[PDB]
Parts: sequence; structure tokens; C-alpha cells
Amino acid sequence: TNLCPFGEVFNATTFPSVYAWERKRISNCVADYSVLYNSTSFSTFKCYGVSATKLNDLCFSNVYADSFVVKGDDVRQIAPGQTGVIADYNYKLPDDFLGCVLAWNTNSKDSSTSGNYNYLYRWVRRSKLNPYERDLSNDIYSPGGQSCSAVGPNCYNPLRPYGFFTTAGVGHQPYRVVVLSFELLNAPATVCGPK
Amino acid sequence: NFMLTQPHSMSESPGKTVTISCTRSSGSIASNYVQWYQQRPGSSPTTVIYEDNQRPSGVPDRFSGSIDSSSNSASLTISGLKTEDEADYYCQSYDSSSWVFGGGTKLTVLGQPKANPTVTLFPPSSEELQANKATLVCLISDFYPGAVTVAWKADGSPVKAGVETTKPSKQSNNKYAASSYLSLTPEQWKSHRSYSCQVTHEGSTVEKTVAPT
Amino acid sequence: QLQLQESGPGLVKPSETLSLTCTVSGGSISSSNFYWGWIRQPPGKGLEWIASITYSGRTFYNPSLKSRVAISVDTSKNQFSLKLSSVTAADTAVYYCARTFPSYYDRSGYHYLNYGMDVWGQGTTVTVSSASTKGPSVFPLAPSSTSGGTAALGCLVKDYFPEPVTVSWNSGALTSGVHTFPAVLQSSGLYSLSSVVTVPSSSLGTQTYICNVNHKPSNTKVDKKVEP
Ligand SMILES: *[C@@H]1O[C@H](CO)[C@@H](O)[C@H](O)[C@H]1NC(C)=O
Ligand SMILES: *[C@@H]1O[C@H](CO)[C@@H](O)[C@H](O)[C@H]1NC(C)=O
Ligand SMILES: *[C@@H]1O[C@H](CO)[C@@H](O)[C@H](O)[C@H]1NC(C)=O
Repeated sequence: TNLCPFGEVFNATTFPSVYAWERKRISNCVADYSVLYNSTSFSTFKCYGVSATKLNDLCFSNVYADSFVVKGDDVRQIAPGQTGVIADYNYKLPDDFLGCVLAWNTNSKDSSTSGNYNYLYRWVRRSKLNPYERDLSNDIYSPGGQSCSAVGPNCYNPLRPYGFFTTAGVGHQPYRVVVLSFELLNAPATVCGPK
Repeated sequence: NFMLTQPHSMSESPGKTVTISCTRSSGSIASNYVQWYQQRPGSSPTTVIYEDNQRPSGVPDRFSGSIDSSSNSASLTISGLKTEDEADYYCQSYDSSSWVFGGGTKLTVLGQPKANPTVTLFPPSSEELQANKATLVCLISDFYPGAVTVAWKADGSPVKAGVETTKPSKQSNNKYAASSYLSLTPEQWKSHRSYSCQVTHEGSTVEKTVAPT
Repeated sequence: QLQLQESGPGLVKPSETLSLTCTVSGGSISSSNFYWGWIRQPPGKGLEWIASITYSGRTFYNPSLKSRVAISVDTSKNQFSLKLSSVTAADTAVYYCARTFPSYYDRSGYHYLNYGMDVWGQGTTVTVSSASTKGPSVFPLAPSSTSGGTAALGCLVKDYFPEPVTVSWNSGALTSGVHTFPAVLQSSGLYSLSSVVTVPSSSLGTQTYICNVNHKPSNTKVDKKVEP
């Protein structure tokens, strides 16, 4: 009865930019992860600290789902330990990450002949993001600490768009990513598999 | 327990595209992940490709990896070849029994400008002489290609023994360095009018001379 | 940003045990998503993998080294260690510690783990020999004729064993123009190298030049003033 709403995470119409990634807390339902691992349409399917295969036998406190778009060559940065512009400045998995990383090609939805520029990423910041931190700001970044009123030299626009073209190479093509994070605190189990 | 085979060396012009292949002897190359490591002279290795074709951050977009199962091989490909890509490249994989490394491929970028060496010659220090030892230090830098011969002279006549000469080694700017040491007694240093280091490179010769003072 | 630092004995006598320690910073050795391993490189040759470990104590070995290899983790010091017993001259190598790419399960349930190296340490040079350690004799190479609008001055590091030495200048404050030449291995079995720095000709009066030699296998440091 209490079928967990993974279909509205995965089959949602629009995904957000990676700098402005979006979280759905999922609790207090019954889960069927076999909807995920039966399918062959994922290009990335990696689970850390837990097999996908055994997920229907476990019970968890909170399951979080995090979603965003990256270009194809950036999907590798959504893994524990990795660095680069996406891990450093947009979305960061912790070292002791428990969960899955799920990605599929969306060149049919999210590219264009002229170029899709709707998906942004941050490329500079004062520090690296902590695990699961988020930076939504629209400021001018000064390397020293000065006030900047216009984007100039030593006064940086910190955001840049991906440009998604339909004819591009597969590493420059858009990919929707869903990151499933699993907790089971001293809290009672709210999410369970069918078994 | 399989092996992996790499060419010993590989040569290509700048701007061109080069491919180092790595051929697995038994089993299928597709059964296990293939990594590529780059090593400059004097440095620790750096990972440039993992999981057959994934490129860590900081490695240029020109580096790419691929798998070809019809020849049971993996391939590192460097497009738009630059002087900065001269290094050793090692492939690496594994099975249930062990990791397996390639023997390594020396990548040479061609068309590099011939450069003749600069030579610095130092006499013994007063501190070394006043401990009854004498060394002449001949330092040889910035030459390309990496093959020199060094000859020492005492008063115009050649010196045979007490000469130690390094083998040329790669600097960071892809030109080469070498050095040569002449050991003398303190008397030999003062009993001659001068001593010379003579460096011969691609037919031409650079000679330096030092004298007691 | 993870860093790895090897430390080791430098020289080790044959039949004895080589003992090495890698010190992790920017991360914890306790992190059970990763493995941590040792790779070696004898002079002239390529790479060979030795062993890897994770926080539990689960271990993979090179089968040809396994009877001589012990690898452990010490979560209390953020370290992991390698011991290689009954060394001979075939164990003379640079030893590298490293962290692997993270372990993960695929959609089918296959467990990928310890398949390749991601962050490398800087390497530690290990020599196996019956010869004894010998600290270096450091002599100045004064500027004289040092031809140009610049001048060359040096630092001769003579008759040491084993490798390596590091040379800096003015406690690292001077980096430009520094050229440390590779060592010669003389007929005696001792090493010598030199380190020069090209300096401005005018600045010989005002600025003083110290080379800081360091020979870790004999626990020697020499700060040698070089003077006109
Ligand atoms: C999304 O829709 C497809 C068909 O439209 C369906 O087969 C798939 O299971 C859905 N995904 C989820 C997570 O329910
Ligand atoms: C599922 O629905 C039942 C019916 O109300 C409810 O009692 C239960 O708490 C729900 N959740 C789980 C995890 O069974
Ligand atoms: C695939 O279909 C459903 C997924 O919801 C699952 O319950 C079923 O056991 C799966 N069967 C096979 C053969 O994979």
C-alpha cells in the first residue's frame, strides 16, 4: 500500500542544475528497490557500502534522494574520494558514503540543436563544500576579500553554463543523476523493503 | 596469472595523435578494469586513466582510454601531442590472483630543437684542499639530444683516471643534464698550470678551463 | 585533498626486515570505502604491486611476495605499515604507498574492490646492502668566472651512502635558478652530487647563500655558507 515514491524522483519532468541540486527526504513507506536494479537503462549504477541486490531485505530510518544534471564526463566526480569542479564546488559525497549513484543519458530531453544553456555549475568558491553542503549564492567572487560591484578582473562570475548540443560527444552530453543516501539511526525503521 | 605487454618506446610529432597499446596474454581484457599511470623522470606515478576510460580531474581532455576486445588490448590515446607529455606510461589490471602491470612505454615527442650544452666548471674549494682532497666539478646542462662525451685535460694532455661521469638524465624541460668529477691530489692541482673539462655534443665542443689561484 | 607520506629506513642489511610506514592526511585510514596499498619500483624497472588492506584487516597480496609480506593498519596514528622480511638486493626499490579507488557494488551485485590506484605518495628509496651508511662531505663552490649578467655558485655533496640527499637554498626561500644535478655513483660505491644556483652578479655583496643539505639515512643536515 505504502509504495515509496521513487517514480516521482526518477521520472520527474525537470531536473535542477548541479549547483542548485534538490533533495527529497523519503520515509515512512515500503520500498521496492527492484524497480531500480531490474532496469537496463542506467549508464551509471554504483552502490557503496551496500549491494543493490540485497536492498529489498533492509530497513532504514531515512532515505534521501538528491538530483541534478551534469555533463557525461562529470559523472565520475559523484563518488566518495573524488575531486574536481563538481565535487569541490557543487555537490560532495562524504568519505563514508552509504548509498547508490544512478545516472542516465538525457541527450533526447536536455540537449538542443542550438544549445541548451539552462544547466549551471559553480567553478570557484572560498572553500570546498563539505559533504551534502549547498551554495545557492549569486555573488561576485573576489580572491582577496574586496567588494566587487561588477564582474571584472579580480571580480569573478562564479557560475558557468553547460552547453548541451545534440551532436556532441557522449562525455559532453547531459546526464540526470539521482543519489540515494541511506540512514538507519537509533531511530525506528520507517522505510523497508517488501521482504 | 596473465601478463600485459606494452611497446618499449613510442615516438610521435607534436600535434599528432599517438596510441600506446597494452595486450593481455590470457583471459579477456574486458573482464577487469584497466588503469593507466604516467611517470615523469624523478616523480611518483600519476593516474591518468581508470576504469578503462575515466579521466581524473587535472588530466587533460586530450588523454583518452579505450578497450578493443578483438585484439584483447587496451589503449591510451593522447591527441594534440605536446612536449609536456613525454613520460613513461604503465598500464595495469588484475584478476582474482594478483594485480598485473605493463612493463612501461617510454613516450618520445619528436621534432625537438637540437640544443648544445652549457658547461660550468668549478675548481676545488679551499676547504676541500685543506683536508687533503681535490675534486673538479664539471656540470653540463640544457642539451638536446641526450648524448655527450666528456674528456678531461691536464695542461693540454688528457687525464685518464679519477674521472666519474654520470649518464645523461632528463630534466623537466625535456632537455638533458649530466655531470663529471675529476679527483686529484692537492699536489696535482697546484703542479699544473690549468685543467680542462671538454664536452663534445653533435660534433661540436664546449671546453672550460680552471687554474690555481 | 588527500596526501600520503612514506617514511622508511633508507638502508637495510640483507636477510633483515624492511619496515615502512605511510602517514595519511586529509582523510582517515579508518574509512572502509577504500583500500590502501604499496607499490615498488626497482631502479631502471617498472612497477610491481605488493599488498593492499582496508580498515577491517582484509588483505590482498602479490602471491610471489606473500610469504615475506606483512601489512597492517594503525587507526590510532592515521597510518598503515609494510614489513618485508629477509630482504636481498632484489628488494632495492622506491616504495610507494597509495589509496585505491573506492569499493562499490554494481546493479548485478558484483563487488569491485582494490582494482587500481588513485592517490599516490611521493616514494621512499630503499637500498639493500652490506655497506654501512656514510654521511656527506659538503664543500662550497664559490662564484668566480659566473660568466654573464648572472653568476653560478654551488654546493658539492661528496662521498655519501646510500641515496638520497635533498638540497635546498636559503631554507627554501630561493627556488629560481636552482638546479640539483643527479648523483654520480663512484667506483668506491659512494655517491656524489652537486647543486648550483644562478644568481644576479650584483647581489653577491648583499645576499648570503646557504645550501641546506639533508641526508636522512645518516641523520645529517649541513647548512653550508657559500661566499665569493
Ligand atoms: C518510469 O516510467 C517507466 C515507463 O514509463 C517505468 O517502466 C519505470 O519503472 C518508471 N520508473 C520508476 C522509478 O517507477
Ligand atoms: C504502511 O501502512 C500501514 C497501514 O496504515 C501503516 O500501519 C504502516 O505504518 C505503514 N508503514 C510501514 C513501514 O509498514
Ligand atoms: C523484475 O520485476 C519486478 C520489479 O518491480 C520484481 O519484483 C521482479 O522480481 C523482477 N524479476 C526479475 C526476473 O528480475
